[PDB]
Order: sequence, then structure tokens, then C-alpha cells
Amino acid sequence: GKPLSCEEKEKLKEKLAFLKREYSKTLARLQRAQRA
Amino acid sequence: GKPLSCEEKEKLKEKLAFLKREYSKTLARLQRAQRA
Repeated sequence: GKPLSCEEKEKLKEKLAFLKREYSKTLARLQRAQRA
Repeated sequence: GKPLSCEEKEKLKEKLAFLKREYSKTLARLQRAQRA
């Protein structure tokens, strides 16, 4: 981890990722709800 | 016409947007870690 400590670089990287996962979830409901 | 109440789909729709705005903020930070 040349840049920010690996513990940080990974924390930020993995974090941002898990974020994209939560975003989709929000849509999931909106998806079905709309189809309802 | 529309599933739940009108304000219901609005609150969620608007809320979801906020999430997207946050993401960008995150990416920015990282963009700096690589800036070097």
C-alpha cells in the first residue's frame, strides 16, 4: 500500500464498494413497488 | 396509478438520489490518494 496505509486504502476501497451494493437495494424495493 | 402514496414514492426517490451524491464525494477522496 504505497499510498495511505493499506488498512485505510482497503477500508476506503472496500467501503465504497459495499456502498454500491446498498444503493441497488434501495432500488430493489422501488422496482417491485412500482411494478405493484 | 402508482403503488404507495405519492409522497411515499417521492421520499424514497429523493432519498435514493442523496445516496448517489454521497458516492461521488467518496470517489473524490480516493482520487486524491492516487493523485500522489
